[PDB]
Amino acid sequence: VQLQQSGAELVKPGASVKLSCTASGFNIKDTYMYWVKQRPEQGLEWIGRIDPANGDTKYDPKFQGKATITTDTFSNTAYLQLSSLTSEDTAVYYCARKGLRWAMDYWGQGTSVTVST
Amino acid sequence: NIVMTQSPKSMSMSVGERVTLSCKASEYVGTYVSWYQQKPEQSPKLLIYGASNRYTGVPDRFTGSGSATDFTLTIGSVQAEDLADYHCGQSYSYPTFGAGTKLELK
Amino acid sequence: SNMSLVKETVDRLLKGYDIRLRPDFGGPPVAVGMNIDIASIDMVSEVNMDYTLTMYFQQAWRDKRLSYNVIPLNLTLDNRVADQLWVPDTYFLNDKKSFVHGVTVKNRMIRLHPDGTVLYGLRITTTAACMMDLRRYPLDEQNCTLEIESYGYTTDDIEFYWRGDDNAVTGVTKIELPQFSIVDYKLITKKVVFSTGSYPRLSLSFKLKRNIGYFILQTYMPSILITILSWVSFWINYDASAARVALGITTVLT
Amino acid sequence: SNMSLVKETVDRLLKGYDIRLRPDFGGPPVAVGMNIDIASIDMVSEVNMDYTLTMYFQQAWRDKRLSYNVIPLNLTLDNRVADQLWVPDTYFLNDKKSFVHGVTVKNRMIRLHPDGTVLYGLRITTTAACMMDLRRYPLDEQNCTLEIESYGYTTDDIEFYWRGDDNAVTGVTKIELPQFSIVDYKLITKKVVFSTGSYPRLSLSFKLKRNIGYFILQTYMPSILITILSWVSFWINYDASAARVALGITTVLT
Amino acid sequence: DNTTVFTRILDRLLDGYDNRLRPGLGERVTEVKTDIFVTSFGPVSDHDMEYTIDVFFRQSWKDERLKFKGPMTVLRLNNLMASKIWTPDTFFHNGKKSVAHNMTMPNKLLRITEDGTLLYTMRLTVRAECPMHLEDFPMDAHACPLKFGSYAYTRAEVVYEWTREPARSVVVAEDGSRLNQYDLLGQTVDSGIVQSSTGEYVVMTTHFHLKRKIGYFVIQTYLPCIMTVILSQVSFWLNRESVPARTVFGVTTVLTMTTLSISARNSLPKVAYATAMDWFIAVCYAFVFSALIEFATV
Amino acid sequence: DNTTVFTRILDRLLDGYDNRLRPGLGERVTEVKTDIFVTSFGPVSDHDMEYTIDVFFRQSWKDERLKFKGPMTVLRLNNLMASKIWTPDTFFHNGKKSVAHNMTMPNKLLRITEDGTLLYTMRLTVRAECPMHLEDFPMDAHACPLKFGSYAYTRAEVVYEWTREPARSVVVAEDGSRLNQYDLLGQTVDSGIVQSSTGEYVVMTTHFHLKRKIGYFVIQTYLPCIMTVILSQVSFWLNRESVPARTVFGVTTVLTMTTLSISARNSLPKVAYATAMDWFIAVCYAFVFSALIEFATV
Amino acid sequence: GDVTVILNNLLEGYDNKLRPDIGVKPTLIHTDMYVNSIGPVNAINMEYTIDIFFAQTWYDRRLKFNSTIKVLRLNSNMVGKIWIPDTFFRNSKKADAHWITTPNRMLRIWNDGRVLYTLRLTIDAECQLQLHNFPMDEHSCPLEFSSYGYPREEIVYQWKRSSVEVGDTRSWRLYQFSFVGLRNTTEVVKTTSGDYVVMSVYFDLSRRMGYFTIQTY
Ligand SMILES: *[C@@H]1O[C@H](CO)[C@@H](O[C@@H]2O[C@H](CO)[C@@H](O[C@@H]3O[C@H](CO[C@H]4O[C@H](CO[C@H]5O[C@H](CO)[C@@H](O)[C@H](O)[C@@H]5O)[C@@H](O)[C@H](O[C@H]5O[C@H](CO)[C@@H](O)[C@H](O)[C@@H]5O)[C@@H]4O)[C@@H](O)[C@H](O[C@H]4O[C@H](CO)[C@@H](O)[C@H](O)[C@@H]4O[C@H]4O[C@H](CO)[C@@H](O)[C@H](O)[C@@H]4O[C@H]4O[C@H](CO)[C@@H](O)[C@H](O)[C@@H]4O)[C@@H]3O)[C@H](O)[C@H]2NC(C)=O)[C@H](O)[C@H]1NC(C)=O
Ligand SMILES: *[C@@H]1O[C@H](CO)[C@@H](O[C@@H]2O[C@H](CO)[C@@H](O[C@@H]3O[C@H](CO)[C@@H](O)[C@H](O)[C@H]3NC(C)=O)[C@H](O)[C@H]2NC(C)=O)[C@H](O)[C@H]1NC(C)=O
Ligand SMILES: *[C@@H]1O[C@H](CO)[C@@H](O[C@@H]2O[C@H](CO)[C@@H](O[C@@H]3O[C@H](CO)[C@@H](O)[C@H](O)[C@@H]3O)[C@H](O)[C@H]2NC(C)=O)[C@H](O)[C@H]1NC(C)=O
Ligand SMILES: *[C@@H]1O[C@H](CO)[C@@H](O[C@@H]2O[C@H](CO)[C@@H](O[C@@H]3O[C@H](CO)[C@@H](O)[C@H](O)[C@@H]3O)[C@H](O)[C@H]2NC(C)=O)[C@H](O)[C@H]1NC(C)=O
Ligand SMILES: *[C@@H]1O[C@H](CO)[C@@H](O[C@@H]2O[C@H](CO)[C@@H](O)[C@H](O)[C@H]2NC(C)=O)[C@H](O)[C@H]1NC(C)=O
Ligand SMILES: Nc1nnc(-c2cccc(Cl)c2Cl)c(N)n1
Ligand SMILES: *[C@@H]1O[C@H](CO)[C@@H](O)[C@H](O)[C@H]1NC(C)=O
Ligand SMILES: *[C@@H]1O[C@H](CO)[C@@H](O)[C@H](O)[C@H]1NC(C)=O
Repeated sequence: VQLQQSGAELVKPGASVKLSCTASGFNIKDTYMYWVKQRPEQGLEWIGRIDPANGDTKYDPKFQGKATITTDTFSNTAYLQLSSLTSEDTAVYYCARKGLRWAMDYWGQGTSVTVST
Repeated sequence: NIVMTQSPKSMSMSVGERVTLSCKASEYVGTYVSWYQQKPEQSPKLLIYGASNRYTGVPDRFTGSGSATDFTLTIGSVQAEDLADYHCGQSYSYPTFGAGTKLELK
Repeated sequence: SNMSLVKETVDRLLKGYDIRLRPDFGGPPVAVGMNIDIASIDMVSEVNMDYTLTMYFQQAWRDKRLSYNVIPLNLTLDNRVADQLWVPDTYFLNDKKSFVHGVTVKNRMIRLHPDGTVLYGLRITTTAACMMDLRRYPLDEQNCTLEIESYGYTTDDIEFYWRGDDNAVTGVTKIELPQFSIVDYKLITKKVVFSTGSYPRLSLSFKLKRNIGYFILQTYMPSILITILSWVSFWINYDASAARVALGITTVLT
Repeated sequence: SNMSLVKETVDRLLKGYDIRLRPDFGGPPVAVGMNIDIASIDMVSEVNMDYTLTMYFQQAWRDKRLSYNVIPLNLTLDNRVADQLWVPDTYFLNDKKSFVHGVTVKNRMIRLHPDGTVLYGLRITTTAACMMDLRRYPLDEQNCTLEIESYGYTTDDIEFYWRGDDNAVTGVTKIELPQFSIVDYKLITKKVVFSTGSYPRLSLSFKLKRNIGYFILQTYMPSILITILSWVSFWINYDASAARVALGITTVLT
Repeated sequence: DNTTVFTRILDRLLDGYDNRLRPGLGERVTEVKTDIFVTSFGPVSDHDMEYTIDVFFRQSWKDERLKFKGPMTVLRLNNLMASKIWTPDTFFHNGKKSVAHNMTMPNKLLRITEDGTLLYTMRLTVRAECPMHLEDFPMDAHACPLKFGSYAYTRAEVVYEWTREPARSVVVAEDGSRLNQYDLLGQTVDSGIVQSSTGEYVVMTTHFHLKRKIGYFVIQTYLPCIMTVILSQVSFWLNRESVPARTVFGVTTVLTMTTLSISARNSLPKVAYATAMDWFIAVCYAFVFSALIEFATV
Repeated sequence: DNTTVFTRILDRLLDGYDNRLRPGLGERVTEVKTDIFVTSFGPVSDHDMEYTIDVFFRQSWKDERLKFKGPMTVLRLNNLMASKIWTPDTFFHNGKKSVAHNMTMPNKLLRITEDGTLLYTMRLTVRAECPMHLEDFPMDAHACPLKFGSYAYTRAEVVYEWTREPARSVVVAEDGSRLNQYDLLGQTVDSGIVQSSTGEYVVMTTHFHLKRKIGYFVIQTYLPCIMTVILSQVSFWLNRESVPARTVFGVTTVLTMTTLSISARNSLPKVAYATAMDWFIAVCYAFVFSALIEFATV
Repeated sequence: GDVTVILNNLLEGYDNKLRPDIGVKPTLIHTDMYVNSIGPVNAINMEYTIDIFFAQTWYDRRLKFNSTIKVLRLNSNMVGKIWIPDTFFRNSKKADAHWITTPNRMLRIWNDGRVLYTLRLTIDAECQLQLHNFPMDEHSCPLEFSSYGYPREEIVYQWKRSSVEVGDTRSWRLYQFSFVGLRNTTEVVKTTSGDYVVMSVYFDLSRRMGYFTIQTY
């Protein structure tokens, strides 16, 4: 029905950052949850996916190890945590659920991570 | 990893004319290619679930073509709100997206 | 109305009924009239020594319990009522495997007349065993029989007969087997005695005769042809020993 | 006296018996011991890649609900109680067509004990699938199995074990086949994993070496005798060409 | 109200009856009196080592719970009552595929005598295993058995017996000989005990003694074979000058031996050892080949 | 007697339950998550244009009526409750004759999670028609489908979906290949809609891609046929004076071409068009006949 | 819910033994059939296999209701619980419905009491083939059906205009033959039990010549 996320964040390089994506109007266990990033004026890039009912997780072969996805079945929340970040991954991070024919019908509001000194 | 090739990278067209887009699949994807609109400073919005099926709330002018690998999105009379970034993405495998297509008025 | 009337009549009739006990359990034997409409005969097998016969097997007796007078018509009830009414345990002694066809429902009839007569039709395809002398093969006429008999009830509890005399069986003239031809059929009523008691039996029989028009031009002409082909050696001179011996031994080989 | 007693024992028991739930539903898994007494291995077939066999499949577990402390004896109840008792959902993965024998009644056993043990026997015949590597045919030893597994219940609900260890399987050493010879057999316990969960597995397998001598006389004797009669062509003088050509081409066509 | 007394009698009969407890479960044994009447002895298959038989299998036992007293001494009942009443779980030990015919109704009978005796006779075709030693083929004689006991009821619980004398219990009908290739010489009953993993059981054995008819393999194989050895022996009466004649004679003799041997090999069944017909065809070929090599030496 | 709580829970769940109405009848559309696990891909009967396959046909949906609160979070159940609750009536669109294996008990599995999710799996052997285009026989390839969907429930009422990613949904076991003629190259799922007089229906298609193995047909037809063409050809090295040898070689050659031709043609299904093997046999036979008539005019 | 209440009201006082209008009038039954395929037409047994979605619909005043829903769509669970006509195929050597994963049957009930029962069948129908002029021969042979027990006065059958519907006709297993058309007839047949309305559907099957050229000529 509607996916809310946390606000924009300003962090230094080499640190760790944790994004939230809370779901309302439905229950996360019945559908997959996805995390997608979009760079400023480039196309969408898929990070990974988490099965909240089982906890199984899969990652893009260029996001393995860097990005980790977890879930909280109480809060209807999907968490993205990234370990160590360089000075290129400053992009809007979207949270989405699978729709009817495995399409991302409902998306989050977008969270722009920003990097500087 | 399925890679989606979307064409043309940018275009410009006048109001009220046919416009056709294209998304090409390296491997087979049956009917699981979804199209998403993204206005500037807005989240993506799904138009076409699967191959050639309109989503709720979408106008009737939008329509897509389905096949094994060749996927096209066509629009009829184009109004002035269609200036936005249109992306294609598969779901037969782990999901991947194309480069996108940017629509401009001129 | 008519619908409610038929409703209460059928509900009255089936209430207090005992499938276990035949009509007139302590009384005389029950007369069961029998008709058979033969739809198809096929697969008259020489190697397996049987034949597949499809028929609309039909029976007719009287149950005084299933008697009504309020409604003047014949009640063709749905075939699922046959579970809840007594029917005689007629079986075919010489069947090897049989089945009632079950499309779209069980092909079965229950019809109750106002006088108490029941009419219980069924569609059976039966692989009846028909033992065949082949001593005179292929100019042989065969006698296949269908021995119809009740299993449980003795001749003092049930009684069979052919309903309508020689009109009890129909459709024999329309049957066209591939090899044979139905020349004659007979209907026989008699009793058989086993260790457990005496029972009634009705026997339906067919005298199949075989058509020889194939068997001549397939089997008999090549043998006579090879015999003449062997006979031609005598007109060959004795000098051509190789030709004569080759022709003769080729006749032996073929 | 001792009937009114056994009757009330079987009735208080089956009263309030919940077929839907296994023994110790929220408790530890229920152990089930197996025994097989093989009656025959009917036909090992290579055109279809299967083998038909018959066995007395027995299972033994411990249901605490079926406990009685009044009558001191074991009770062989009639086999129609078994549909009112929890029996494990044992299936054979590699069967193609299987049946429990249904003559004179359903060939199935049910037997209770005072401690709560049950013994559930079945005379089953399965057409198990055996893929055979015919690369070294006919001097080859094939290895055909029967994989016993739980369908609905995971390995945290039912444990399988062989009742009697290597003595669990009996009657292997009295099966004579026209084409193979049972060299040995092995009883393997295993745990398989699928998407829905882990489940117990037991395996019964047979090493079927192929009996020799028949195949010698059927093919290797004809092959050698054709090649031997081929070599009299050179003993035949080269002047006579037609006889040599006929001899050689007769070898080739044969 | 003609049948109401009989309905009352049967409802009183089954009131409190449990079909799950054998008559005498905690006191006595159950003595079952068995009888068979073979309406047809079906064809015997030697490739499969099996045979078919159609019988009226008969049983009888005493159940004290089913005593009655009324206007009749025997309640001949329909087949569906047998489900409602305890019956023994007889089965055929060497049965491969047995079918109980139920056309048009279940071919079963039940007779309850007031003293409580039962007689539950059934119609059923049985396909049973007959292990054969086909060494004397086609001059072999088999005693194909028909064993049966009881599933799950040990000798301490159910014991079987014949109702009449054992020599006059398995009765074969006058025209039940559906054998086309075998000749039935006689029946032979026997009774005994087996042991299985569950316990000891009463087994009631029957044996049907068969002798194969040798009247077809004479004309199919032996007469053509013998006539061809004689034809091979005609070569010794020919002069040596007709070398094409004698060699075509010889090669045709070996070739027709190959054809008759492969023809007879499918006639005789799948088997792992040498039979009499195989020895005969081997000797006849050996004589033909010896005639061939003798032609070669001369 | 700790099971009293669970039987109370089950009786509460089935009290007032109506298995005749789909879940969420007047509220939403029933979403059925389907899965298939091929335990063994059966042999492809080329003669009948069908193929056999053994699958653990797995499904899942959500019934809100079957929620519970108990000590255990997943109820693993005896599989006879599946008859007592709603299950979707999935059927195979191209299924010829399939069987749900009932050995020893019904090979069925029912699990009810705390939230009301269901997981109804069944084992069965599907026999589905595979329409083949045998123009390129035996160098041909086929995509044999497996289409299934709901009977009597339209797209607005029952919609099917894959449980996992569609590339990873229909999974084949490692040793589960009973094929001997073909080889299994890959799987291909697809979800679509079929329009009909009664309405729209969801259809999930699965294609199995097969390539025939040429190894046996090289030995059976092509190598004997090439050798026979060479056997025609060595006639021409033979001389013109020995006419009987050359003509008997030719007539024997066309004889073996005829028997090889009908032997090759018996193996294939009867089809109404000429295949590649048929063209090979026809051309090579034309060469045999051309050699014979060239010898004749010589 | 309310659909359960509607059904419990409908089946109350319902006999599945008495057809509708049992002593008032015959029950008109309209029939349609979509042909999923026609299997091989072999002349050795004089038979052909067919695969169809048989459909029947009639009027039954007992299953009449007043509510806001207009069509109730149900499984095969009620196909035993309501009156179904006893249709059977008079020239069927063998025939069975489909039962995997559930009995392939449909039932739908309208506001006016109309019913639509529909099921999937494979029918192994017999037909004689006059094998003269072979293999330039044409055959057009039926799939007959009627009610078993109910005479003309109790069940009367009839065709819809768009009754029979063939499919792609390219996946069909008519190897020797080519489908050229179909036609539907109706007539009354005399039977010993009474008169019966018979419907026939002739599938025109001209044999296609040219295979037997390479085979035999
Ligand atoms: C001689 O002996 C032989 C052997 O003893 C006899 O052959 C037997 O004959 C009987 C009666 O004809 C058959 O019983 C019926 O079978 C059909 C289904 O048949 C198909 O499936 C069989 C396998 O069973 C599968 O389906 C059942 C479904 O219940 C399931 O339980 C089972 O696990 C399995 O999945 C096949 O064996 C069968 O093939 C054979 O039978 C065909 C019969 O027509 C024949 O044509 C074939 O050639 C072949 O021989 C076939 O593929 C069942 O549907 C039917 O059960 C319904 O009807 C009875 C009676 O009314 C009722 O008690 C049941 O409860 C059930 O009714 C429910 O379901 C209906 C579904 O249509 C529904 O309409 C009802 O309203 C009712 O719904 C209620 O209950 C359900 C739960 O059931 C519930 O969910 C609902 O909400 C609602 O409350 C019978 O079981 C035997 O199958 C057959 N056996 C064999 C081996 O052939 C032969 O008849 C004898 N001959 C003579 C002359 O005596
Ligand atoms: C596959 O195996 C199943 C279990 O192993 C069989 O399920 C059995 O089907 C029988 C057929 O109806 C049931 O019999 C019924 O039992 C009840 C008990 O209370 C009686 O009321 C019924 O009258 C009786 N049926 C009849 C016609 O009298 C068994 O109860 C039932 N057992 C279980 C445990 O479910 C399947 O039938 C079998 N399917 C096949 C072989 O196709
Ligand atoms: C095919 O074989 C059957 C099998 O026997 C033949 O049936 C036989 O038919 C004759 C002629 O009716 C019966 O003779 C009758 O015997 C009674 C005895 O009381 C007598 O009263 C009659 O006057 C008549 O002579 C004979 O009994 C009967 N066989 C048996 C075993 O009952 C049949 O005739 C043969 N032919 C055909 C065309 O079916
Ligand atoms: C028939 O085929 C089966 C299938 O391959 C053979 O069974 C396998 O036999 C081996 C050796 O006997 C088993 O190895 C065992 O592995 C366990 C694993 O923990 C180990 O602990 C044991 O010590 C032993 O090494 C293997 O498990 C078993 N099963 C398989 C592979 O599924 C069998 O040997 C073949 N022959 C016969 C006559 O059965
Ligand atoms: C199938 O049966 C229907 C019903 O009889 C036929 O429909 C008729 O078609 C003709 C024209 O061909 C019209 O004149 C009639 O009025 C129609 N009847 C009805 C009741 O609508 C239909 O033609 C038949 N189809 C075939 C091929 O025989
Ligand atoms: N006319 C018509 N009728 N029915 C169908 C149809 C509907 C659902 C499922 C299937 Cl298997 C089919 Cl064939 C169709 N495709 N076309
Ligand atoms: C009922 O059937 C009998 C016999 O066929 C017939 O004589 C009678 O007229 C029928 N009843 C009616 C009302 O037609
Ligand atoms: C019941 O059977 C067991 C196992 O065969 C045996 O040990 C026990 O003695 C039997 N019960 C009685 C009371 O004999």
